[PDB]
Amino acid sequence: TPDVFISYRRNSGSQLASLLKVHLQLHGFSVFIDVEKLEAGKFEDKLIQSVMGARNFVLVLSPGALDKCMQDHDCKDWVHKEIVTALSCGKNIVPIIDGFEWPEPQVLPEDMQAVLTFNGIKWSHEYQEATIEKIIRFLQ
Amino acid sequence: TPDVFISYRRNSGSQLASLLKVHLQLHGFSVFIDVEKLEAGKFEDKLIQSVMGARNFVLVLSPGALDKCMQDHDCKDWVHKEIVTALSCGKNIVPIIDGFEWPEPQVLPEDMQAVLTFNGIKWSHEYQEATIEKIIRFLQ
Repeated sequence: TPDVFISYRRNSGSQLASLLKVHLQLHGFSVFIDVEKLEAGKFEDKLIQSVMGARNFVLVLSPGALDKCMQDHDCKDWVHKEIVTALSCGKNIVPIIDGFEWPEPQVLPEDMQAVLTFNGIKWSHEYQEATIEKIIRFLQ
Repeated sequence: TPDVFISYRRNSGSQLASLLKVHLQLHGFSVFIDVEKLEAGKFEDKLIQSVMGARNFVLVLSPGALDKCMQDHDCKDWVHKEIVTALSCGKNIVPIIDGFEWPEPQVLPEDMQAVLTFNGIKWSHEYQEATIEKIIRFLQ
């Protein structure tokens, strides 16, 4: 059972999410990222189960990463779904900010507005080792 | 003296460049990337010497990565200068393609058109371990 789930937006956060996975694994964490560990079966169920299994929920906030959550009242966007699961389960949520513009909470669906109240970590290209160190400090 | 120099465009390939650095270091290669190894002094001298010192020249071709070299006739662009140094020294050049559109040689400065004759490796987000294994096979 992975200790860390990485939630990310494919068109903008795939490289940072993979970088996070490598570093966190190096430091002994079991990491779930879809390209490595999502296997056979119905992916909606499997992805929600993988969020529930992981104590830590790492959210890659690349530019525009929550755009597709906006107006997603039916909760059909996969990132929206992962965030709501992490919130409902009381996970240790750790946003990673990489060029992200913080939206006002009221443009997001009410069931995920609480994600903006968690302390985030700013990915520093120039100080990557220290960024990783900070993430590890935040993980449980 | 590091075995691998990583040349990349900061605005678009920083994440992939750092992902490549970590993976290659984990496989025992000594890697030069500016944010970790460029130290004090006049940076234009140091970066040229660093290209000269590394047997392998890993070129991160993220989207539009050569745009700033086009019509850079006085060769003031840093990626342009790094490529020219790699070609001039006959380094083992290994282009990494990630959403890159191959330009026609006419649009590039004459002293770097030869970079388009080297066999490149396509970055696959879904098959990253295989991509890394292929890069390692290309390295000397």
